[PDB]
Amino acid sequence: VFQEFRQRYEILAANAIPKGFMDGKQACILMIKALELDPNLYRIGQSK
Amino acid sequence: SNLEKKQKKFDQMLAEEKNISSKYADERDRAEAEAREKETKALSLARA
Amino acid sequence: SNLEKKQKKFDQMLAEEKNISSKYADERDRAEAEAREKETKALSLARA
Amino acid sequence: CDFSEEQTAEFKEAFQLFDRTGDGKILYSQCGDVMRALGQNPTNAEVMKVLGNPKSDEMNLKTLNFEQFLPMMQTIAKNKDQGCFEDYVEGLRVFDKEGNGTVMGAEIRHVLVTLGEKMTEEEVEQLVAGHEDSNGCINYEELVRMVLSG
Amino acid sequence: DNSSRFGKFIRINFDVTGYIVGANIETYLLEKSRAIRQAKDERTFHIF
Repeated sequence: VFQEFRQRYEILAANAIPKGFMDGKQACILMIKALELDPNLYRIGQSK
Repeated sequence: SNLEKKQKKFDQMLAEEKNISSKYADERDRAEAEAREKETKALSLARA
Repeated sequence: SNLEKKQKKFDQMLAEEKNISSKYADERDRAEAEAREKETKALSLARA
Repeated sequence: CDFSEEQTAEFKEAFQLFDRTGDGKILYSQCGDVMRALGQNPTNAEVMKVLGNPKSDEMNLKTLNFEQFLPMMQTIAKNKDQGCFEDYVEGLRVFDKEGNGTVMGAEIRHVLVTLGEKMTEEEVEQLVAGHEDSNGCINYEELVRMVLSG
Repeated sequence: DNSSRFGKFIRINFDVTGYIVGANIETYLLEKSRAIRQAKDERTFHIF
């Protein structure tokens, strides 16, 4: 789940992820982009 | 993708490793100077 | 294949920089050990 | 020497108090335990600078007198400073999955055993006072605030 | 030669700390008929 993904790995993108409250999937997308993952290796749902 | 990320990382890491190497060289020379100072102190104590 | 052949050079350069860094670390620790030995000597002389 | 006469006397008292096997000289491994009892937190690498016995040293043949002990205590004391509780609890805020300022006891006790240097459950369990009762989520503030008194 | 005549399910129960605190052994209907109507070179229950 997106909140769990962020809370577990945020250290890797803490400078990129904004402090203000929002949909955690945006923060997850920012982190996944910072890691530069190939879009075939993952899929983003509404919760999972 | 992994190889590209690594290529970027190696470039950064080599430059930082040069900085670390330089820091160790400085600390080496500081420890050598300390050794000389305490050697002088030991000789003074022996003479005393 | 091209990326691997390229990364062999970076790996080699980083490995040699690590060798130099390690040599400085060894000399640093040698000088530090010398400092401890002569400090012990100075303390013995002071007690005497 | 940066230590006072009173500190040197206290160290000499400690040196001969934390004894003995039989001889009045302290053992090579046990020396580290004396330094730790004197409230210092150096890594075993600090001892490895002297490198008494490169192999497994059950025998502890590299015994120390006070004149050999005191320089090691000094290089330990001058090694490094130590960070505030915020530097500790940031690690816990990263390890946590609840996002509430506490952490699951069963998970954290395992993590603190596996990561870095190894410790026994006997060692680790004694560090916690807010034990894992009906509530699994231990407040790690109590742990850090207690141990930092040492 | 060691063929089970019965189906079984074991379970072990844990506390909040993650240690064992109890257990249960469920066992289902067994091939009881064979025990007195033995086919060639087949055996009854080992206990006999």
